[PDB]
Amino acid sequence: DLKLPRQRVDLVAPPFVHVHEQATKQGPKIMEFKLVVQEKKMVIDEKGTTFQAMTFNGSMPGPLMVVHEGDYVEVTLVNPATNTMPHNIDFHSATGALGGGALTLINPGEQVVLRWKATRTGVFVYHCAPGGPMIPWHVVSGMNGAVMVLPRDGLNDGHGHSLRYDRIYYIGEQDLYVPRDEKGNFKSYDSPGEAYSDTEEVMRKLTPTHVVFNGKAGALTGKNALNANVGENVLIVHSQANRDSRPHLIGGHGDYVWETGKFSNAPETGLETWFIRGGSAGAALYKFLQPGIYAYVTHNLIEAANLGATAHFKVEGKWNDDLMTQVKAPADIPTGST
Amino acid sequence: DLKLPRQRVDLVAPPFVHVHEQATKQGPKIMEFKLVVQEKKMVIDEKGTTFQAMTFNGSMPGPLMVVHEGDYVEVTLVNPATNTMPHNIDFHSATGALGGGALTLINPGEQVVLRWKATRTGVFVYHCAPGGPMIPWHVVSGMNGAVMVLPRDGLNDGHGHSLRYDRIYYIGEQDLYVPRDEKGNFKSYDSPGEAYSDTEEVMRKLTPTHVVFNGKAGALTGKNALNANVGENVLIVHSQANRDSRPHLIGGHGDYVWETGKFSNAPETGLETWFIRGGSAGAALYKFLQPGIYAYVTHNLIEAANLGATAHFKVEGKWNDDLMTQVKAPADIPTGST
Amino acid sequence: DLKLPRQRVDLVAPPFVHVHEQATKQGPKIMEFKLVVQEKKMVIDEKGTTFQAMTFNGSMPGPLMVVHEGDYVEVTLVNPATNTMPHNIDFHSATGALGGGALTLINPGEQVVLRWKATRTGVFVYHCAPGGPMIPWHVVSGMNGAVMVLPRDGLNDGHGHSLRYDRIYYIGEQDLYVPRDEKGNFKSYDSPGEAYSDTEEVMRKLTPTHVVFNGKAGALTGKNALNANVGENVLIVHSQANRDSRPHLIGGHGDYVWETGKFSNAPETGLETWFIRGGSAGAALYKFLQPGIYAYVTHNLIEAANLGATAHFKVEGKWNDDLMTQVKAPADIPTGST
Ligand SMILES: OC[C@H]1O[C@@](CO)(O[C@H]2O[C@H](CO)[C@@H](O)[C@H](O)[C@H]2O)[C@@H](O)[C@@H]1O
Ligand SMILES: OC[C@H]1O[C@@](CO)(O[C@H]2O[C@H](CO)[C@@H](O)[C@H](O)[C@H]2O)[C@@H](O)[C@@H]1O
Ligand SMILES: OC[C@H]1O[C@@](CO)(O[C@H]2O[C@H](CO)[C@@H](O)[C@H](O)[C@H]2O)[C@@H](O)[C@@H]1O
Ligand SMILES: OC[C@H]1O[C@@](CO)(O[C@H]2O[C@H](CO)[C@@H](O)[C@H](O)[C@H]2O)[C@@H](O)[C@@H]1O
Ligand SMILES: OC[C@H]1O[C@@](CO)(O[C@H]2O[C@H](CO)[C@@H](O)[C@H](O)[C@H]2O)[C@@H](O)[C@@H]1O
Ligand SMILES: OC[C@H]1O[C@@](CO)(O[C@H]2O[C@H](CO)[C@@H](O)[C@H](O)[C@H]2O)[C@@H](O)[C@@H]1O
Ligand SMILES: OC[C@H]1O[C@@](CO)(O[C@H]2O[C@H](CO)[C@@H](O)[C@H](O)[C@H]2O)[C@@H](O)[C@@H]1O
Ligand SMILES: OC[C@H]1O[C@@](CO)(O[C@H]2O[C@H](CO)[C@@H](O)[C@H](O)[C@H]2O)[C@@H](O)[C@@H]1O
Ligand SMILES: OC[C@H]1O[C@@](CO)(O[C@H]2O[C@H](CO)[C@@H](O)[C@H](O)[C@H]2O)[C@@H](O)[C@@H]1O
Ligand SMILES: OC[C@H]1O[C@@](CO)(O[C@H]2O[C@H](CO)[C@@H](O)[C@H](O)[C@H]2O)[C@@H](O)[C@@H]1O
Ligand SMILES: OC[C@H]1O[C@@](CO)(O[C@H]2O[C@H](CO)[C@@H](O)[C@H](O)[C@H]2O)[C@@H](O)[C@@H]1O
Ligand SMILES: OC[C@H]1O[C@@](CO)(O[C@H]2O[C@H](CO)[C@@H](O)[C@H](O)[C@H]2O)[C@@H](O)[C@@H]1O
Ligand SMILES: O=N[O-]
Ligand SMILES: O=N[O-]
Ligand SMILES: O=N[O-]
Ligand SMILES: O=N[O-]
Ligand SMILES: O=N[O-]
Ligand SMILES: O=N[O-]
Ligand SMILES: [Cu+2]
Ligand SMILES: [Cu+2]
Ligand SMILES: [Cu+2]
Ligand SMILES: [Cu+2]
Ligand SMILES: [Cu+2]
Ligand SMILES: [Cu+2]
Repeated sequence: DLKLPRQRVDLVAPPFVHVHEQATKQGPKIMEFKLVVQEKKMVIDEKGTTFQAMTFNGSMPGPLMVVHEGDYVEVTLVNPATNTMPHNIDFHSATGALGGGALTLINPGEQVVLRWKATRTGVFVYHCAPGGPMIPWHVVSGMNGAVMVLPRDGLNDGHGHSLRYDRIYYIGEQDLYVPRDEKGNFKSYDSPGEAYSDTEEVMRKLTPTHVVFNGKAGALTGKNALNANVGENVLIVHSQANRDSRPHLIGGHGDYVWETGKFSNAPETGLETWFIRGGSAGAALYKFLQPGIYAYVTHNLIEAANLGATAHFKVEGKWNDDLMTQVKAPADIPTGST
Repeated sequence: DLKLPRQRVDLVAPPFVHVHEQATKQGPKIMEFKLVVQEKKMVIDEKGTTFQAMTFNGSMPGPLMVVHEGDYVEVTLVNPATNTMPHNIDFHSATGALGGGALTLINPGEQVVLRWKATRTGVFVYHCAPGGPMIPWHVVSGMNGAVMVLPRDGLNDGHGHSLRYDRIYYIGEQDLYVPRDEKGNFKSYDSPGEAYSDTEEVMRKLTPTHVVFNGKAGALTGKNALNANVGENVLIVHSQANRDSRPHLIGGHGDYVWETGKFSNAPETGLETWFIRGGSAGAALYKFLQPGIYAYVTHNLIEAANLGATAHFKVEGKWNDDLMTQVKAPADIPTGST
Repeated sequence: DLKLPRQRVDLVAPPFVHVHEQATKQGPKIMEFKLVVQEKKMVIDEKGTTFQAMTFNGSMPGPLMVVHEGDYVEVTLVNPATNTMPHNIDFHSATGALGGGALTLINPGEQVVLRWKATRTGVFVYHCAPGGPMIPWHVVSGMNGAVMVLPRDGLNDGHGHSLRYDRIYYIGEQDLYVPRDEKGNFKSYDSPGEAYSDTEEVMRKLTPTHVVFNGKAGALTGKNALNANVGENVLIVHSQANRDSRPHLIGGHGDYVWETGKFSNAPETGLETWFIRGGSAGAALYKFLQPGIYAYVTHNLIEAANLGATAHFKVEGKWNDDLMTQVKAPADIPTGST
């Protein structure tokens, strides 16, 4: 019945994004994606703490899917027989059937195929939602990602000017609720099911033990810092499926920010810190003006520095002393100071 | 002195709203409302937990009052002699005297009459505020509601087009702080006064034990699901007098959202999740496009599924397979899969 | 090299602000400021609780710095030898080198001079950020303030009309994490270093023990209430370097609010409650219409009334009975009531 060209997309692991066009003159297509659920123990912090994760495609977050307004998105969701739990998928981008969750519940050993029309532009969360208390548990166990639905003319500033990014990164932020023993040490389990009761008790007190980008403390620091160059316009897509976040690029700004994440609304300009509502994605464009290290954080600095929520950008280029300069290096306070 | 026609309004219990006009050619009126304080033990969760509530008109939230810009609102607040505490009322819609709280403190056995001019359009919180620590306690005990002040021309999209709703619902969200004994069981008390000291200790740690719509977990699910039909534009007014919330309609969107709740500002379009600041009301319009069950949640999914904060809509109509379809029902994974 | 006139500014303690022009016909200048770090024990609540604070210029918050777009800001940061820790400064208004933190780390007995160009309009946080876990600790110990970068034409309403304030106040909100002993009493220490380990444990649970304006519970109440007059337009700058806040003027509104704090964006109009993202500053203009006491709060009322986060305005003038009136004072409920 639906007689449109089909295009298969190969997803890539965050924080990278699969190849796509911004502006397009192609007409609507059926864009075909595959997501495979993987339950596995994962390391989440720099001390080696593990937890029983549940993921789309083996990553936290799940991969970013990119389509254009008016495309149809045909998703095959696979739940391999090595998994222990039923899973499904809910797209905040989609209309009807609890975002697709009501049509995608699959037991281990099954797959399902859902199609949804991309009628709404923006970045949106997708997440597992099997029913009842399983909804938060699967989400906070890692089963969430995002999809971006671009206008066919690409982004704009809300005032009739096109905006084009040179690079895009997807930062998925995850709140984790890891059980502790009586002495405060994190507990380990042999399966997600075995971890559930203790995990739910932590969840109920609404205070995460970890808040991480790309699935673990330090994931996007060191050798996995995000690269850019002076003069490049970088789009940073940020999602949080369960809990608020307040992104901030230390030493930079958000030149154009869609904090609610929807491109039918004009972006705000020149922000210091923006706000991602739990259960949403947002996006910020920034043109780098200075080289060096930048930290990208949630600006609850306790979370950023002590719970895991810091990424780095490493930016190549020449320093601009007009924008900022050290006039006088650290020196002893003059004795003739009052 | 104030020589305007008077109109008595009969309030109704949430989530319904008293009859009113959207656009009106009537001139300003004195709109007369009565609120009666009721202290009573109420069931707040599906396991039968009770707590010592304090309410306007016997409901959590208090009823939605609806007037138009330039009306005067004359409120009789009654504190029956069966109550134990003084009470008052503060309208975030009103100008002066702490929103009216400074002019409305009444002991049991007393009533008071306040008039305020509706100079500011939007949805606004009202709440009790007797003074000092009694302010949070009365609010988190249930003494809060909302008022909507419509433009006389009804709603608009901020771009010169009228917006009209077919149905309106008022969802009041309440954070509750129920004491526990040493084993974790909820405690019961014979009066609000007896509950206070233990309740304040819970309040101080800023983590609710329950987060509910319309006064209890499950209030707006099952047989009390909210009704709508495909094609209807539904206005959902959401308030939270004390704590942030992040509303989301699962399987839908916010077509037009005033998250800060004030109709002098253009709405945002096509949101997935919006944000109600503690101490405010907001509103979202959505035109249903698909039949079925929708869950309306705060998108902290722990709160939604585990603390009580889920409502349902039941939407009648015909399914649109263009917007979404199950291409292939759950099936075994092909053996020839890699 | 940089051949512009230099102007020395003398800062004043919050909530007041140093003298400045709104609109200016002056060209760009090098605006010279000095900040001196002071570590000291400070009283933070009405029961006399102390804590080991770290401050810019002896105050929490640090002073508000005011410049215009295109000015250069040359800041001398001094760390006296009586201090125990290294300190630095990061300006969210500045571009590069982690906002200046990477160029300003000074040991006790040293000073440093940083210059940054004010290319972005708005109110912005500045804070200490020495590295790693020291970042949140220094911030939540008091080392944060704000800077305002005005357009050279002053404020506007986003619709081509100038806005001018008669008075400005800077409200810095601080979340504090004071250790308790086994019985719940707050602990005291002889130095910041000695307090660190216990303080970090509190910080990790993300629940403050105190939330205060201008450095202590009750700071801006009583004889230190903020003054205004009916008819005056008052700008209230609000910052929070670490944690969200939801400001509300009880009995008033935000006539024009920049909740994200950046003057390149049009303000929202007629708000009840607004939202300051942790790691940002915002600003609200209000024209007082009624005399009397107003409370300015974060509208988590537990925080406001029980954790310290209430300020007062005392407004002189004549009451307007058109806006609000007590029609009938408290009286016994008529016996002939049903
Ligand atoms: O012996 C505990 C010690 O070993 C580490 C190794 O990096 O991790 C082990 O214990 C953790 C806490 O139970 C587990 O999460 C992990 O699975 C296990 O290898 C340290 O983290 C831990 O302190
Ligand atoms: O708005 C994007 C997209 O949403 C649809 C529904 O699929 O329209 C919705 O939003 C419109 C514009 O705000 C409303 O007028 C409409 O009533 C509502 O369903 C699409 O038609 C539109 O392209
Ligand atoms: O956090 C409480 C308490 O637990 C201990 C071990 O007894 O440390 C645990 O908690 C730390 C904070 O989350 C982690 O850094 C560490 O991995 C974990 O074992 C104590 O060191 C701490 O006081
Ligand atoms: O890119 C940052 C990196 O560049 C160096 C020189 O290679 O210094 C530049 O950046 C500094 C600010 O971070 C400037 O103060 C300096 O003048 C400029 O040359 C490195 O020192 C720095 O890490
Ligand atoms: O015996 C405790 C058991 O009875 C229930 C009945 O539904 O409720 C009682 O105890 C609760 C906890 O103290 C009270 O809140 C309630 O008022 C009382 O009827 C169960 O909830 C409870 O577990
Ligand atoms: O704005 C709605 C309503 O507020 C009033 C005061 O009651 O005006 C306020 O807002 C105006 C427009 O933003 C400001 O110009 C004014 O100074 C401020 O008092 C009413 O006059 C107006 O209808
Ligand atoms: O929550 C702690 C602990 O308390 C128990 C009873 O000892 O359950 C209580 O708490 C549950 C979570 O809020 C409620 O579902 C129940 O109504 C309440 O009695 C334990 O079951 C739980 O481990
Ligand atoms: O309204 C939802 C309700 O309708 C039924 C048929 O009565 O199925 C419709 O809705 C489904 C999605 O929820 C579609 O997949 C189906 O094709 C459509 O007919 C019920 O199965 C469903 O609960
Ligand atoms: O004896 C404790 C008692 O004295 C007070 C005096 O106002 O403060 C003392 O103890 C506090 C808690 O340790 C300290 O923070 C403070 O430095 C010290 O003077 C009371 O607050 C306290 O309850
Ligand atoms: O926007 C204020 C200020 O920022 C600068 C950079 O210092 O420009 C940024 O914002 C512009 C307008 O949004 C973008 O076009 C530009 O690419 C970005 O660097 C200044 O040029 C401008 O005055
Ligand atoms: O808060 C727990 C518990 O501690 C006590 C003293 O044992 O009070 C402390 O905590 C109160 C709340 O923060 C403070 O008002 C007071 O300054 C502090 O000593 C108990 O009174 C309270 O139950
Ligand atoms: O400014 C508030 C202050 O003024 C007084 C009279 O001096 O009363 C005025 O304000 C009241 C509302 O707060 C009005 O009801 C009254 O009519 C008006 O004269 C004081 O009573 C009040 O504290
Ligand atoms: O599908 N839930 O475990
Ligand atoms: O300025 N960053 O924390
Ligand atoms: O009026 N307060 O309990
Ligand atoms: O998509 N709702 O959780
Ligand atoms: O400089 N840090 O303690
Ligand atoms: O209306 N103020 O809490
Ligand atoms: Cu799942
Ligand atoms: Cu969702
Ligand atoms: Cu009350
Ligand atoms: Cu209020
Ligand atoms: Cu410092
Ligand atoms: Cu910062």
